[PDB]
Amino acid sequence: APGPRFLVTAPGIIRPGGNVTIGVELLEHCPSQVTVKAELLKTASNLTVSVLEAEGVFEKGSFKTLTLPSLPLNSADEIYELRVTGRTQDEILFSNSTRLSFETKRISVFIQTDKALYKPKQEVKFRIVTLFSDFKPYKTSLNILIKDPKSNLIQQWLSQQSDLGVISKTFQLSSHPILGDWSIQVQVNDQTYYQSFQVSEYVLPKFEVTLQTPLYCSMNSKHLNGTITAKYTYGKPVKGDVTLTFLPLSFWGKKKNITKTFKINGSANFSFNDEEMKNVMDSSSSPGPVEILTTVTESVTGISRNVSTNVFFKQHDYIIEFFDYTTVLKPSLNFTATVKVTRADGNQLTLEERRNNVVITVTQRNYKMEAVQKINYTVPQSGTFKIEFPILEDSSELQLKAYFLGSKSSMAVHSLFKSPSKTYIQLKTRDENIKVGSPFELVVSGNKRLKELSYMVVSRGQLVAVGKQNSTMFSLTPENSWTPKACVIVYYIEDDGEIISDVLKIPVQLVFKNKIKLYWSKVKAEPSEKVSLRISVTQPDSIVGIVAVDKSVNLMNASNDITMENVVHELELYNTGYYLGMFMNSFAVFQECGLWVLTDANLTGSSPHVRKHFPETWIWLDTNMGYRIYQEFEVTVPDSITSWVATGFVISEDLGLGLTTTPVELQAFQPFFIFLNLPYSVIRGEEFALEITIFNYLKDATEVKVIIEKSDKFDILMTSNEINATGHQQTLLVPSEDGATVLFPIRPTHLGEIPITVTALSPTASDAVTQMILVKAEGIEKSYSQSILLDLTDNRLQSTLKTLSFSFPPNTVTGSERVQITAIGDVLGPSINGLASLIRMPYGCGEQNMINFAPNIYILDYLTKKKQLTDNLKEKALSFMRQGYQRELLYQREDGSFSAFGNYDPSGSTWLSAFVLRCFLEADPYIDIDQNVLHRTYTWLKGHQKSNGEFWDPGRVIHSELQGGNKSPVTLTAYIVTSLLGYRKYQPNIDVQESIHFLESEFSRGISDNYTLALITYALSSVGSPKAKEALNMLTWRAEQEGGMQFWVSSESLDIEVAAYALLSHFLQFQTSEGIPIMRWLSRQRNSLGGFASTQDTTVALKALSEFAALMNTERTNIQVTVTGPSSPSPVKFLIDTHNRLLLQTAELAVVQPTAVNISANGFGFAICQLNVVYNVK
Ligand SMILES: *[C@@H]1O[C@H](CO)[C@@H](O[C@@H]2O[C@H](CO)[C@@H](O)[C@H](O)[C@H]2NC(C)=O)[C@H](O)[C@H]1NC(C)=O
Ligand SMILES: *[C@@H]1O[C@H](CO)[C@@H](O[C@@H]2O[C@H](CO)[C@@H](O)[C@H](O)[C@H]2NC(C)=O)[C@H](O)[C@H]1NC(C)=O
Ligand SMILES: *[C@@H]1O[C@H](CO)[C@@H](O[C@@H]2O[C@H](CO)[C@@H](O)[C@H](O)[C@H]2NC(C)=O)[C@H](O)[C@H]1NC(C)=O
Ligand SMILES: *[C@@H]1O[C@H](CO)[C@@H](O[C@@H]2O[C@H](CO)[C@@H](O)[C@H](O)[C@H]2NC(C)=O)[C@H](O)[C@H]1NC(C)=O
Ligand SMILES: *[C@@H]1O[C@H](CO)[C@@H](O)[C@H](O)[C@H]1NC(C)=O
Ligand SMILES: *[C@@H]1O[C@H](CO)[C@@H](O)[C@H](O)[C@H]1NC(C)=O
Ligand SMILES: *[C@@H]1O[C@H](CO)[C@@H](O)[C@H](O)[C@H]1NC(C)=O
Ligand SMILES: *[C@@H]1O[C@H](CO)[C@@H](O)[C@H](O)[C@H]1NC(C)=O
Ligand SMILES: *[C@@H]1O[C@H](CO)[C@@H](O)[C@H](O)[C@H]1NC(C)=O
Ligand SMILES: *[C@@H]1O[C@H](CO)[C@@H](O)[C@H](O)[C@H]1NC(C)=O
Ligand SMILES: *[C@@H]1O[C@H](CO)[C@@H](O)[C@H](O)[C@H]1NC(C)=O
Repeated sequence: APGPRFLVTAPGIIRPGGNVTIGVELLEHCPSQVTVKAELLKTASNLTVSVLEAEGVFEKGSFKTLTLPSLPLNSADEIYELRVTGRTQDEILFSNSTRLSFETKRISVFIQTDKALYKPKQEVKFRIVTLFSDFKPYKTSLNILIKDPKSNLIQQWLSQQSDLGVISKTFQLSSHPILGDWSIQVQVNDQTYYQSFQVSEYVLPKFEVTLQTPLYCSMNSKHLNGTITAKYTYGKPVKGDVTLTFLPLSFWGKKKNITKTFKINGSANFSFNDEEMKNVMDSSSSPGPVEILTTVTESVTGISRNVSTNVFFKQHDYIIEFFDYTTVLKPSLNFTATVKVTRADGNQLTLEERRNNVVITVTQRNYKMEAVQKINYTVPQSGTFKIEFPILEDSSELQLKAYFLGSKSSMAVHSLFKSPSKTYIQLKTRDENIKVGSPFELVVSGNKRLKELSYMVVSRGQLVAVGKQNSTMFSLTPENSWTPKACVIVYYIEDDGEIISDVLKIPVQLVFKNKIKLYWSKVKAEPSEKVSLRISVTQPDSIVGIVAVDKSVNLMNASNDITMENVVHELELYNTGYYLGMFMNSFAVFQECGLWVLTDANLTGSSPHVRKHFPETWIWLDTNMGYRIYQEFEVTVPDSITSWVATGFVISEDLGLGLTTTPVELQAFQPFFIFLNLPYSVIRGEEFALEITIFNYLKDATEVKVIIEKSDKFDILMTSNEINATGHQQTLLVPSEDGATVLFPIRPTHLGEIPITVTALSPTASDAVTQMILVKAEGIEKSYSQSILLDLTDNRLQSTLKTLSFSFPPNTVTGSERVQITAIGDVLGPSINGLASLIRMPYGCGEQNMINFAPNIYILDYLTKKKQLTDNLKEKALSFMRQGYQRELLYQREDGSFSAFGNYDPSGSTWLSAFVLRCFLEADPYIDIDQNVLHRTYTWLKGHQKSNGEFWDPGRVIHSELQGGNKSPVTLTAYIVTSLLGYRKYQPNIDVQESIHFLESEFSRGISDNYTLALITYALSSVGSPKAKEALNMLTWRAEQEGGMQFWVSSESLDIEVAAYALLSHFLQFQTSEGIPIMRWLSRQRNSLGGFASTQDTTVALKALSEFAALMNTERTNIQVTVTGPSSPSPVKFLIDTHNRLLLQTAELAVVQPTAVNISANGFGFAICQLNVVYNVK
């Protein structure tokens, strides 16, 4: 019985925590019972170890799954092989294997902060939510790390435990923190996940602008219309002015723009006629998009808010758009498509235009004979209509062209399925919206009589369903693992053994089995009124996280909450990319979502309430329900006149994660209130005009007396009638449903936060508000920072005492002085995750071989000296060194010189041979380097030395940035001396004394250039010359120092070169404590771009960073730092061990003139203490 026997489909990817499910189908020509064993093998260091395995017995004519056990989540990117072996009772039947791609995303995490914009002296409250792939809660140990934009580790929590996946943590910011995008990192299992939140100086806006405009606009349209809605947070309309800039984005023309300035009361309509886009199509061939910018200024405060939208311009009045069409042509089957014909402005299509028929031209070409057919179709009321036309059997390319009233659309389908029997099937879906649990219908059509169909459903690179359907139409029920995109592959085998298949990719909308509903007790409430928030969940023993914030937090255009969009983005992150194969007849159709097939089937009169409490985050609740499905939490409404927006999430062990469908709003509003137009920061002594806006929303115009309370922290400039208080009260008239503004000149006289109490009294109502102004100090801000390294790596000494002093300038503004002291146990280095991307194959020419070779050596030396090198990366690294060493040894000539092309170039380069000697000398503890090659390079470099010691280059260097290091011969001598000066390991008799005398003479005449000076300093520090100290001192004199920063800026990569060379000069002269600002400059010049830029400064920078780590390579740290002195009445103690070695611990000291501290370190290791002084001058 010849024919097909088996068909085994296994996915080509593997993720940790996901079961590798394969599908086995046994056919008519196979025996009764076939035992299928699937093995997973890990290939490390040319050892293949069977990690996971499973076995099963399958019967003839049955389609079942063989499921492997789950991979552990601790695994990494190793070589994985899947081997499938199907056996009979006395003989094997198939035995094959493949490679598997690895995906690093194993679990889901959500970092929810209460807001994304934070003021200084605030508190960040956040939750870490750890879930599985099927959104069940995950219990694990993890680390939380909060860092500044300068990437110093400021806060950390080590080995926290998650109670049902939710971790609630808080973090108090400093008084003056580093402004910018702070980062929260979670190191769960072996993966780091990031979440950025901004810390800046901002004032919360009290209203929002929405701009309702059509997305498209026709050129033949007479008017472009739109609506502007400026609305307060508490729901009242905004009375103000609008400036409207209609600006074409044509870069060919000028900045011509229509401007329209008018008035707005809540909502306002605008329209532009053709005399307002007459400058627009003058400026624009095809027209580009235009920008409509709205600036609304509130007429009582002057606070302006601007929004912008983009409008695309279409040349025709109607747009004809297509969907629901197969991307692969199927011969002898009906092509179906759905057409939306809509107007440009988005309005409904009129009954007059419905009489015009859409002319659709089909063009089937055998790519060269073509068949062209024009069909007329009617248009419905909604404008969405389906077309269906047959396809001829020889058609290879289909061209569709639709015309309607001059509007044209066209596309072409070129992908043709080829079959020897010319038998094809088509799988189509009828439901536009597919959800989880709702069954959806599938229709299978074919040009011939169909056999028993077999369907396989694959989602997230995992085969999640199998089965056999005999009917040509069947219903399938999606599950939670099908999200977001599912492959339904429907196939059957003909009598000659040919597989006939179709693959349908469908988006599956995720529904949640767990539901959480939030209800306020009231829709509208007053401030300081007790309301109740009711939480209703689906299941008991659930943990509920509730956030309820100000609406202006949502109006800050930044949010870090857990919503449906983040869940959809994480589900799209679960989806992966796929690769290609050899495409026998349908294996591309199989591999459309990553499937690898094994088969043989192809062969042959009261005081007002004083409003003081103004928070931005009202409710930050983290509770456990226990036995309750609903709970009522009683809260007090704060004093902010706004709307409070509440959302939340629920986590249960049975159902998983659940989210609120809509945010629920509570309106905190009173009809008579006070608004203070305040900036964030005022300087002390400056007279600023406080703007008090009395908002009256009653039905009558009221005479309001505004009374500001006296304080000793500020002065009111204008006087009052009485002598008890100056500027005590003012009188004004506020209209009904409007606001009025009164100015008060205020001169603050004290630093810090100052309270202002404003009381508005009317015969109808009253209000009182107490608000904080942050008053800073006048003058110009200056910063000083001094760093001291305390070294305890030697076990002879145990206590080290150092002194740090600073004297203030005499023109310092009093009260502006701030003294901080930070202690760290280790420096911030390059991150290992990006540096693993910096290791590569040595390829190309010899200079390209060095470009792909040398940073691998210096990165391997750096993580060898930092003790963070994994074994697989190590074996890959030394494999790269061996192959790069062989590729560089291909380019060695007969005289020992090296070049880019080897023997093809006429003369070799001295600089490239020096680079060869330096890289091969560094690589010699790691790989085996032949000493005759190194001796030949010594003799060829020594043969190019003159009598004075000056060296000369007869060769050529192709690359610019390799030759960009200063072609003057003094740099050549210094580079060849610092490359030849590592050669003392083998023999120590190197006579470069004439060259050292030449470099000392070149230093003695006086150097203007700067890289050259750093190279002379490194050479003289390496030989231990007496002129090295003067050169390093004058190079430190040439350095720019600011903010604990020492660097060199060239007036014309080279800055990193001079910083690393002077750093190695400081290390070789035992001035380790002075290299710390340069080391911080090296730490800061690599944060935004991963590793180090280019290669030539990358090598020297990682050499200096590994040379620091080799000097302080003690893995045990137990350092106690005690800070005493006149500036500290209590001794400040920092404890540094191996866990908090990266923690930048900080402490604040009193202001004593002059500021002097004594820092005593006791223990073992090394520590760095930095004294920072911030002062304002006049
Ligand atoms: C866009 O706004 C303009 C505002 O002028 C509208 O033009 C007016 O339309 C009404 C109703 O047809 C006429 O009675 C007026 O005489 C028109 N005013 C003019 C031309 O200045 C226009 O209809 C609006 N278009 C849309 C699509 O809403
Ligand atoms: C719209 O165009 C006008 C010019 O027709 C711009 O007005 C000038 O703008 C510049 C830059 O702000 C000012 O320096 C001039 O004093 C303005 N003069 C006039 C005559 O208005 C206007 O700024 C444009 N609007 C936008 C937002 O692009
Ligand atoms: C070598 O680097 C130093 C920086 O340390 C350069 O000196 C700076 O020159 C600029 C531009 O005129 C000044 O604004 C700085 O004040 C200087 N800083 C210091 C620390 O002196 C110097 O110019 C560089 N040399 C060359 C040849 O580029
Ligand atoms: C801080 O360090 C200084 C310098 O070590 C200490 O200086 C003292 O100076 C007086 C001068 O008469 C000597 O008599 C002391 O013996 C010194 N003490 C030493 C050397 O430790 C100073 O006392 C230290 N104390 C504080 C808290 O500032
Ligand atoms: C893997 O199989 C086990 C065994 O039943 C099951 O509990 C687990 O949920 C499966 N995991 C996935 C991701 O399907
Ligand atoms: C299994 O491996 C062999 C050896 O390369 C190969 O010839 C064959 O095509 C593979 N597949 C099957 C189904 O035997
Ligand atoms: C703006 O146009 C809409 C659409 O007809 C209309 O309902 C609304 O009243 C208009 N607003 C103003 C202020 O004219
Ligand atoms: C609004 O205007 C200010 C001041 O020019 C500008 O800083 C801000 O970016 C603008 N915002 C928008 C959304 O255009
Ligand atoms: C294609 O559509 C026409 C018109 O409804 C119908 O007669 C024909 O049977 C269809 N063919 C297939 C294969 O569905
Ligand atoms: C479509 O309408 C045009 C114009 O009336 C006519 O010339 C053409 O023959 C029509 N085509 C069909 C298929 O009815
Ligand atoms: C599938 O349906 C056909 C048509 O009725 C029938 O002949 C065949 O036996 C069915 N196969 C199975 C396995 O039910």
